[PDB]
Amino acid sequence: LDEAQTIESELDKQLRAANKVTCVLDTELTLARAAERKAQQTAQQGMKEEERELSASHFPVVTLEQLPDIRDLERQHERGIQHEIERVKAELHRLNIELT
Amino acid sequence: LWREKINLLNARLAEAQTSEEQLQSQLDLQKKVVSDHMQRYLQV
Amino acid sequence: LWREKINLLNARLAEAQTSEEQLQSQLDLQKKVVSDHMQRYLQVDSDASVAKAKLDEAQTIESELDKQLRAANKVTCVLDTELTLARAAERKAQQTAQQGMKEEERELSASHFPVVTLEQLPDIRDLERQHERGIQHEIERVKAELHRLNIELT
Repeated sequence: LDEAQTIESELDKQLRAANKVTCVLDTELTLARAAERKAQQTAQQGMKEEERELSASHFPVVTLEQLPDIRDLERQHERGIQHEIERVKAELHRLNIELT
Repeated sequence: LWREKINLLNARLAEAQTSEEQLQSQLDLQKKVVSDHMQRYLQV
Repeated sequence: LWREKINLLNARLAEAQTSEEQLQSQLDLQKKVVSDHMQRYLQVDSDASVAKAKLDEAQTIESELDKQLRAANKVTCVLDTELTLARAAERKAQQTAQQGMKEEERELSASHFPVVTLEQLPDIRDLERQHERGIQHEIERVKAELHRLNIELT
């Protein structure tokens, strides 16, 4: 009877390990939900068809499992656009000086 | 991509929940065995 | 801040473990009724009748305490996940921090640079970009003014 109780406790320990796995997966799901809702409202701002086409033709997208790296794309692409917009503005300033 | 990730995470969680249910079944079986030794002492 | 997170989670997980231990003790006490009602029946409305009647009742009511214990395990799981995340993030944050800055640079920055909180820690790298972008916007504005004044100068 004591041995059977010990085996029952072992099975309860296995059940608790499964519960821990389930809770970890549920927390991963919660993190995914939080990220989705964070990206939700910004996605709902509505866009023109021309802007949508331009973004499609000018910006790539990360895959499903590599989704965490999407923020790297945001950073690098925004930095590159920051650089090139500044370059065109500097050219505009030099040309304005020449025109003056 | 995050909605897709949510779908994938739920699909993965399904296996964990099924494992939990099966371990519950095994725990019930072990409780029944414990109950058999439980009653054996009243039958000797 | 991630070091603070680690140090706080190390104790929050301990509190969760304490709750789990209390619920485990309660479940063991619930089983104790059945375990005692074994030897009561053999060691003697009588005691044997009470043991027989309440043996199954104690086992049946055990479901609630087990459910309470199962619910409490979730706190430990969430706290452990948070502790693992803090462990992962803190080392990278420190190694990036090893780039370093002179003390005078630290005071110069200290003029306006913020102190991020633990609750701000999850979004620390978005508030960072927010502050940096504000600084960049001011830079651009004064730069445009500089260029207008350069037009005047020419």
